[PDB]
Amino acid sequence: GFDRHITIFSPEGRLYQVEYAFKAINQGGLTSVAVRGKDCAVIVTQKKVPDKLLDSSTVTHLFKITENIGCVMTGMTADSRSQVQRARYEAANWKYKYGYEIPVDMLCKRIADISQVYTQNAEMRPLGCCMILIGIDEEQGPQVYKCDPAGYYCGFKATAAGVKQTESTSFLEKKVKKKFDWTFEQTVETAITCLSTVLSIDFKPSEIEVGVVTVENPKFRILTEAEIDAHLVALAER
Amino acid sequence: LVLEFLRPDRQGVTQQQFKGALYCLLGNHSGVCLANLHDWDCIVQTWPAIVSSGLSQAMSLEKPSIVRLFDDLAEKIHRQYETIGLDFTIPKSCVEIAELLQQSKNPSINQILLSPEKIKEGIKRQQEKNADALRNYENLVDTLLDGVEQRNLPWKFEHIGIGLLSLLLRDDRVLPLRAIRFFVENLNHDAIVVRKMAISAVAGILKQLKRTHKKLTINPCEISGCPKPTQLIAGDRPDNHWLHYDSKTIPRTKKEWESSCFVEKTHWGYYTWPKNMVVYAGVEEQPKLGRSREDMTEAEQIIFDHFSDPKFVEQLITFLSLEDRKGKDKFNPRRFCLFKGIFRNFDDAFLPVLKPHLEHLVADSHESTQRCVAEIIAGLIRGSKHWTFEKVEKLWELLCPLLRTALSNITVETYNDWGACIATSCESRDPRKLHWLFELLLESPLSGEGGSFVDACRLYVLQGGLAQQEWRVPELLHRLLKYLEPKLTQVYKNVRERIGSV
Amino acid sequence: GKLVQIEYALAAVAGGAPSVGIKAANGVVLATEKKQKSILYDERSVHKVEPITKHIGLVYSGMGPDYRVLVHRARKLAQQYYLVYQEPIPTAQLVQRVASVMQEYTQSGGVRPFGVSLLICGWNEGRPYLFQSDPSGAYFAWKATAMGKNYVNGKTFLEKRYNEDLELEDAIHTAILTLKESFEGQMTEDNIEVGICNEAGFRRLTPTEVKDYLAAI
Amino acid sequence: LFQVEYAQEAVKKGSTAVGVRGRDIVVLGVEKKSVAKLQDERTVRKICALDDNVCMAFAGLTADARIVINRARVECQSHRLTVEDPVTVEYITRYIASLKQRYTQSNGRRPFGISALIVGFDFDGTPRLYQTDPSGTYHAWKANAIGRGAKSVREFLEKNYTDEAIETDDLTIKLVIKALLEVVQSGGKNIELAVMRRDQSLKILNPEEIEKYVAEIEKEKEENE
Amino acid sequence: HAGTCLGILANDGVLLAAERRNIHKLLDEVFFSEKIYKLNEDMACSVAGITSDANVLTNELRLIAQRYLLQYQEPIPCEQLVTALCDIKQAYTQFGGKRPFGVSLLYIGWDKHYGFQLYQSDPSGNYGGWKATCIGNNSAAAVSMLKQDYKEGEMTLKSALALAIKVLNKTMDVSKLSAEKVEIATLTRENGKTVIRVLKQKEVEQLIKKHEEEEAKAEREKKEKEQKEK
Ligand SMILES: O=P(O)(O)O[C@H]1[C@@H](OP(=O)(O)O)[C@@H](OP(=O)(O)O)[C@@H](OP(=O)(O)O)[C@@H](OP(=O)(O)O)[C@H]1OP(=O)(O)O
Repeated sequence: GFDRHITIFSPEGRLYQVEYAFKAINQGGLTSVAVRGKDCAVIVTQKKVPDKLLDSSTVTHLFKITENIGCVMTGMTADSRSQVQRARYEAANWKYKYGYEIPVDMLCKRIADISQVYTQNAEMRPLGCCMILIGIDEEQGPQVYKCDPAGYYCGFKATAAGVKQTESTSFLEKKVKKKFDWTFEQTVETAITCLSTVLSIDFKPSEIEVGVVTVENPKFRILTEAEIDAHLVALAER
Repeated sequence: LVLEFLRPDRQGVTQQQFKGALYCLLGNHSGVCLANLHDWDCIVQTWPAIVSSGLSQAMSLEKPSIVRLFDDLAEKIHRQYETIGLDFTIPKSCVEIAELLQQSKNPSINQILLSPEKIKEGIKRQQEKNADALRNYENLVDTLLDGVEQRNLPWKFEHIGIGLLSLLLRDDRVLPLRAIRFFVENLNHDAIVVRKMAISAVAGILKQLKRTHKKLTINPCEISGCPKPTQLIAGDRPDNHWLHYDSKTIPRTKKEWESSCFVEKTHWGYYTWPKNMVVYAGVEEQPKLGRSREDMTEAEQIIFDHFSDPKFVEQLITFLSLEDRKGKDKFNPRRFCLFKGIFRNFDDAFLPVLKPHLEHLVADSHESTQRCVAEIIAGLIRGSKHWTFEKVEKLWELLCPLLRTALSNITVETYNDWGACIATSCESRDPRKLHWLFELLLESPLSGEGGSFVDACRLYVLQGGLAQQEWRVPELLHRLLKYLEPKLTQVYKNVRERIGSV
Repeated sequence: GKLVQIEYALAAVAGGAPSVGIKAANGVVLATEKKQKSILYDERSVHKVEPITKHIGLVYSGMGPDYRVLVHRARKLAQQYYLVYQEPIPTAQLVQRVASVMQEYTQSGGVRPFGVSLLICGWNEGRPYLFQSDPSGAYFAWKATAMGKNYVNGKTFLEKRYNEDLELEDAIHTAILTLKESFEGQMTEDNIEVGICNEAGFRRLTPTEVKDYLAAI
Repeated sequence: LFQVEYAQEAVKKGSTAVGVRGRDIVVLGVEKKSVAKLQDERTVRKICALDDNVCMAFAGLTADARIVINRARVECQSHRLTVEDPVTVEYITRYIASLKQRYTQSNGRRPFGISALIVGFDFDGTPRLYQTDPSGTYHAWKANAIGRGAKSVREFLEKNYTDEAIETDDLTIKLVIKALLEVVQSGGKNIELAVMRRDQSLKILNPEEIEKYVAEIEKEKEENE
Repeated sequence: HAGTCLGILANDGVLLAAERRNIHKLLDEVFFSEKIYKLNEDMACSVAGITSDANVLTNELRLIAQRYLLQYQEPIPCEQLVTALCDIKQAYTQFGGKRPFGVSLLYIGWDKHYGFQLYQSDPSGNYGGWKATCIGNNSAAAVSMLKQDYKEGEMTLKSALALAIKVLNKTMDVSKLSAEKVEIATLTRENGKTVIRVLKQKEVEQLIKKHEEEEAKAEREKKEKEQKEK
């Protein structure tokens, strides 16, 4: 029937190819956790360098869409780079056309709208990637937003993507239900504890990559291995 | 309880309850319909209720679903209807086997033999049940007739009721006289759908009112004078010669017509003679034709009065003449059955009333007018089988001119209908009896006065008649071969194809 | 097959979250269920009920990304009419234009039909208007309609509750009741999104306003 | 291939059209089928004027004929605009055949599905009759027939066509009527006849006029008997 | 066969009468205008289809008439308007990459060339001129009824309206004919202007009343005739 082969409706009313695209995000085997605190938003992803020959600097899943906006990409790497390039172009065009930096919510909608086109048209396959965008909104404070291959986008207090997303979301839900607004140290701790618990890795500083945006410093910053180590050592002594 | 929701008098029934009850009456695709239940007692309650649901007040025909449910209820009833008993007596031979089964040892429970009093009680109950079933059947016809005649009933419900009434034709009993009057009167109902339903019903009523014809056993060897050879020789033989059509053999006299055997069906005599061969009784023994209407039974009188009236026939002829589908219309053998029944039962009593209409219909070249006359002509010829020589001769003096004009006026639209009329008229008949028609179409089929195509159509109508009489016309086939042989090199393509087929 | 694809698109709408529209003498109310799957989701981030113009608003049951494409087109169509005629677009005119875009997707090949059914409320010439548009491109005018899961059950409930003369405040209460019938859990101001159309024009009721109506029920 | 055969079936079912080329008159006659009790016959034509000097009779799908006739009529005016001369009957037939060869879409029922008898007079004054086919083959005929009974009508025409038959305008009209009368049986009720004439506009004979010619042929047949 | 549309041509006028049906109670009467759309001053059309299908076809037909008016500043002749739409329908069916239009339309109009006219367009793109015709639900029964009662050249608008009420009563599934459930429009020439008037509900109600009383008189006569025969 070609219902499974291309993005057309099934008898049940479901598009299987989008569901297959979601399976692709897990195929990479990496998990990303993003948490929104009272004054900051943080992204942590597991980074695995399979070969000693590979240069460590080149392998990254955290990218800077704009000076104040950064993203984490989970899924096929080449598809991830394609979405990152599209987001960067959209952000520049918005500043040129409207004279102000694109809001994180608006950028997630633009990428999600491009994603819907792939679901509607048979010739183009959906991209098997998840984009989590973190930024500080001047009006509404720290913002975490996630885009899907289906073209759905939503704002999240905390969110996860990857092989352990279902397990990661469960750990995050318990912390969000209890506790209170978290300080920057607590928000970085929550993300690292969540990834550590699901993957049982006891991460050394090299294994995890951390990206942060704060109300005090809106610009996106990737923490250095020493800064990640300081968070890890504090977590160990607790 | 389900019928209460669809009762017209009941108030506060609601749209939902009425729709649900109709679904319960429709039943599952597989399972109990609940409206087509075999017992008469169940059918008598359900069928009138569905017809009278039109006046319910909880019925909205405007909603499409309600109309779909009513159409489905009628369709399911029509497809799954089976005739329901009316007599259930068991033969004595069966009871004798049953008595032995009761008196069988091994897997046996000791039981007293049925008392003579008990056996009598069973006969009384069965007789009461069969009488009760007949009472219900007459009531169902009467109650359905009351429903269709309701002052303010939606048209769809009247159509559903007339279809249910059509299902009640019995074949073991004549229809109640009131119903016979309704169907003959509704022959000219304004709706074509009701008119077609009436045509089918009245043809069935005519078979019910038919009077049986006596038959005489005959010895084929004695009439032929041949020895009747023991070996199963097949094909033309000395014993089968009388059946063959010969110009000298054709009776052409009152005395000769009575003397001739007139076998009828083509199959008889070709392979072997039947152990008992029946040729029909003499005219005196056969039921008297030309009754005065005082003699005719009340049911026959109802059909006679309507058909005899000039106005009723004029309306029926106009309704029959009207086109229904352009280029999809055909002979409609049900119309032929109605005319054949009328002519066979009434012996050309209505022939004078129909005569002015037949002449006008033949003259008109319209495809519809020609089709209507063709059905009447085929029925008139087929209905003439048991008519006396004086009556048959009169029919042919009127028919020979009308057929000649019709064949002359044959056209692409009406050629097939005329072929059907000749084939239906010829089928199941003795060739010698139909000599007038055989001479009429064989005189000059390729005259060329009409032109090409008309000649091919005239050859085609003749071919259909010759095909129906198989092996019983050794001559005529020879005469056609002689006529065709000179014209074989002088014909156009349309005629050539027809000559090849013949 | 294009017709089969339309039937399949209708199935996706039926599987979609329940949405209810009620038209009353002074206003039209559009109500939808927005149950966030997890405590993690931010309720205020995304809105199911969206304004097309000052006097026109729309709600949907079905796929949300597909719904967004239609809302952008609908907002553009409203602006194009305003530029040419310098008057707010009649709601019936907008629904006809929105329907044409959905028909184009069904007719064309290599593109699936939209999987979203749209309920559009508008106020023009002092008369309330409520309309429903299908993936097929068909549009109907409804005094009350329910779309999404348990739409058939919701529509029958609407038949008993609806009165020809109703105030908008009463209409809001019945619309919430229709959603309550098919709501799996407790209904809260965050869980349900409600939009009202009046002489003032389409507005999305603030969560504080929704809380007051929920308390009354 | 299959499409061309399907088009040929449609033309075979079409109303018979017979045309004769005469010294001063080209005659086109088409049988007129009955329509319906409540229908109006004005819409059904089957004989169309492509231009002042050219007339066409068609057997085949009515809808496809309308498109071909409109395109041909626009071409006749375009030819007159470009060259200033009336279209030759051969030129219009060649254009219609080319249009039949390509419907302008790949596949998409490329054969138009109408067989056309095109009759008219050249600027020189030469009478011309041509036949167009769904295949796109176009031929010139002294007399020809298309539609139901065409093969039988052609054989009658082959025997009947003679110098004596085309000697006078009335005789040429009678020859067309006699050939049509074989395929279609009636008087003037089922026959439509158009006479182009020479250097004169196409004239469609009124029902009374066709009946008078039909009456004369019957009288001649009675005298022959 | 979405809804029954019946057109009758009479010596003084043409009328299009169309069924108005409510599938659901909650559906509004905004589309109660139904058929008799008004292509131009002299022409009107009825569509046997859903309202969405009718709007695309009616808008294209109005555009064709207006384009004629811009070029010639005179109203489009009725046959030309029907032929132009039929060509678009034929092209969609003829070309492989298109789907044929599924709506059959009935057209009533007055032109200087042929006077009052009624036309029918099939989804195929073929059109016919009809003295009287029906499209939509139960079309077959209506066409049979029209042939039986139509008198060619003797019909008057009043006789045509009465035939329409009689044929609609026995073909429409209304159960009881009501002014709300039937819409009738009349095209007539007054002075030098063609006037298209949708009959008012009070006027339509009067026609239903006249039909009902006439039916009662016939029923009373039938009972009296049976009594006389007895
Ligand atoms: O002998 P019956 O059972 O009463 O019926 C026979 C016979 O029917 P069978 O050959 O089947 O017994 C004929 O043939 P059918 O065409 O009915 O098969 C005949 O019909 P034709 O008039 O067409 O020859 C006619 O039946 P009917 O006249 O009722 O149609 C005739 O019955 P009769 O003995 O009453 O003539």
